[PDB]
Amino acid sequence: ENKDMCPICKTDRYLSPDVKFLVNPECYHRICESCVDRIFSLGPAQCPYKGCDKILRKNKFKTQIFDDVEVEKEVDIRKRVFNVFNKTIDDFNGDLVEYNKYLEEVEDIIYKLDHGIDVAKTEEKLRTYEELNKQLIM
Amino acid sequence: YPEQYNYMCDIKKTLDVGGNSILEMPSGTGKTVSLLSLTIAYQMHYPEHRKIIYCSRTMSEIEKALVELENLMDYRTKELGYQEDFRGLGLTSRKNLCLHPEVSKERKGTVVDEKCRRMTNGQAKRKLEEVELCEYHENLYNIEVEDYLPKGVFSFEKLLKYCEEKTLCPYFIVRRMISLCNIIIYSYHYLLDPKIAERVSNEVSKDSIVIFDEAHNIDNVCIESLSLDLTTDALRRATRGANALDERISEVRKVDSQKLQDEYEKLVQGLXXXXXXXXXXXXXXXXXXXXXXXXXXXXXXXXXRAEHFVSFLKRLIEYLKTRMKVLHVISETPKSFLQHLKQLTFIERKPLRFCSERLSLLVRTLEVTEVEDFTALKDIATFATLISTYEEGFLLIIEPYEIAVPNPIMRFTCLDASIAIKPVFERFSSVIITSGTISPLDMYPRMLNFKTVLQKSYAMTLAKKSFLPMIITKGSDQVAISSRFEIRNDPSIVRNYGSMLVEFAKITPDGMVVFFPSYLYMESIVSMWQTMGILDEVWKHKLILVETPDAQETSLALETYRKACSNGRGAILLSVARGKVSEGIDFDHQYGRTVLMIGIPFQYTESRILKARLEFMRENYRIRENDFLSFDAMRHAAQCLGRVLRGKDDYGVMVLADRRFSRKRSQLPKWIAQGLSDADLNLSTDMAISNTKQFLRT
Ligand code: SF4
Ligand SMILES: [Zn+2]
Ligand SMILES: [Zn+2]
Repeated sequence: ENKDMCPICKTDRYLSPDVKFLVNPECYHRICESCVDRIFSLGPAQCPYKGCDKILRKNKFKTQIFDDVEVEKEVDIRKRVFNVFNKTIDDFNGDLVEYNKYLEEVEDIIYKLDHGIDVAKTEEKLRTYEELNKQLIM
Repeated sequence: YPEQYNYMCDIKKTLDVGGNSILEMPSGTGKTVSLLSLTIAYQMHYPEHRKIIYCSRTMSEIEKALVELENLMDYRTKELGYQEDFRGLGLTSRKNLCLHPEVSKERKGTVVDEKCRRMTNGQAKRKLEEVELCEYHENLYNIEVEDYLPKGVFSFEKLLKYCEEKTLCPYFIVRRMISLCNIIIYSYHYLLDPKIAERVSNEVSKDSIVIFDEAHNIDNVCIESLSLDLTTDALRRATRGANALDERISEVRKVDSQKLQDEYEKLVQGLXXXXXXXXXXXXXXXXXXXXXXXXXXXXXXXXXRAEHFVSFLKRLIEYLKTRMKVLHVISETPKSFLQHLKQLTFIERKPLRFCSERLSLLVRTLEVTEVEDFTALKDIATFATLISTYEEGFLLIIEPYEIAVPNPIMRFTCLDASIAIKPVFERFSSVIITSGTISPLDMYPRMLNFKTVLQKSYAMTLAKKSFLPMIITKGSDQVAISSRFEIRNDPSIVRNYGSMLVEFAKITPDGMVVFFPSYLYMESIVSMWQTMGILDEVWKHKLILVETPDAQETSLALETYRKACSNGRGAILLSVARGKVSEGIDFDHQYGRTVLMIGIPFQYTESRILKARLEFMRENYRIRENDFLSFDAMRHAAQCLGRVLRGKDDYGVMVLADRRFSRKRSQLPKWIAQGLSDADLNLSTDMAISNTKQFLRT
């Protein structure tokens, strides 16, 4: 929004907004350049975005064209899980039923990750990621 | 008459041999020919083989076809005294063929079909687990209603009054009578409609004769079948629609989630084919013409439910907002746009099958549907169906930024029109194509490729009753050049032209109709004209078609024209050839005996659409920079020429400015080129010769 983009620099529109507003993937919070640079420059600490406590790490930023945090998280987790599952048992022979069922399973896993449930099934999905990675290494 | 009899023989031989014919009929004397030729051609074979599929461009031509068809019924019932199985079904507008919106709604909008779906859903819900039925229902599917038409003609007005008396609804009568294979009189926007052409194509059951009446705007109708402008507000309606979908997800997931799982199982087991095969009398959504699409085995989001469809739909509309917020000038290739979309997020080329199914699922799970949100979802759904399929000739274009506020627009450019018309040449044969405003008739074998025969008009007699002069010298020959620019130049010269219109209107005060290439000249001469004696002496009042036309305003202007000409007053009708209402009702002195044309017609250039279709037709037929400034203008001028011709018993005069008219053809090519001041005295003599030769030639 034009009224919130940094708890210290929330209204920089009349100060020539020439600085970007980075967002950390472990906070989903907007921080302007001159602030975040000092943040990760003085040490990996949390940002004071409305009393935020999640630690902001050095670098590992991203540019955002803004498609809501829900859809951005669903497409980041969607792409990551899509790369973990890769194309195992997909176009191996040409079947349409089992392929769509496996895609339904993957999308249900991404759904359980973007919803979180109760922090119990998602851990089993992480073990599934380690198993799939072990299958891709072999 | 022998002249029309030749066209009767041509229609006969083309109906008995050819599969399609390009017949050029004279304006004003070729409407009643095919109507009887088709019926007699049906009687000579055996009474019920092929049926009349008459297609017009307006509703006035539909009403004229209905009353002339009644003249055929009376004509065949007054000469033999034997009663036969009558035909004639009037398929008109939904708002004009319904009775309930005139009792409680008191509206004539496009949302009457939604209320009709509310009543139909009320009937289905009172026949299943339980608003009222409607006004009268449950008796519209019986044999008596199926026989009220073959025993007696009840079309449109007679059907409206007959339903108001017999307490019936005409919508289900017409819909149930499309399968009866009567003489259907509908417009071109129904034969090629991505929502109506499917059901009509499934009810007529093919095997008939199609009659393209006034088939000169076929390319315009095929163009109007696509091109939807995304003007930043549809993004807000799509956002609120996505929020409404999320609320509905919370509602169906809150308490009642069993029906969504049962219908979901119906999708996993029987897919879209079973979903559309089980539902009866339920509201449908848009589709890119399924007979032309030919895509079966529609999987429901790779076997998924609704939350995934609204998630990928939110990602899709957000990607649309991302593609609509750009610099200014940018053109899209529909394949490159789909590849870029795949680079943003994988969704494959199947969101078409994902829209046609999920929309029906939401409909099957919705009982209180909001109209704006569902409409926006149908728009985004159509955009998805047309970025997933139909790519050859399709060209996505972004409107440039010109202020940059009033700007974020995205329009899709349609494909080759031959593709859209194509199915009628497999469904049918002996499709007669008649038009009185086609000259030359070679741009229809060229553009739109189809094998056919060419028959030109062979009727031309009594040239003294059809005064056809043209004006070249306007006294200074300076307004004919300044009246051809897109933006007018030298306002004083335009004021002089308007003064010439005042002198010409004063010379011939007997009903004047003026056609303009655009409303800019009208709005420039109507602001401050320095003269008004024509309105104060001979015309009493002037008739001006608003640049934003209104139905009631145009109707009051036409009735005002008929009453003004029926009181011995007359009025100038300042209209635009590119505007609404092309007219076509004449055969009387109430219409303009003299018609004035301001130069030649012009199409608005400097547009991305004209450049896209310009290069597309350049690659197709190589008719670059030559046919788009003479063929379209020739049709627009022929729309004004057709109003002057109204039978040999009547006369008229049409003045065409600009010498460039010599570069194009015209109906009845008998034209003399002279000045306007000389044309004043020439018309002054014609207004007496036309009155003297009548009783002499009779
Ligand atoms: S049944 Fe007839 S009158 Fe009633 S809503 Fe439908 S079209 Fe209108
Ligand atoms: Zn700051
Ligand atoms: Zn934070």
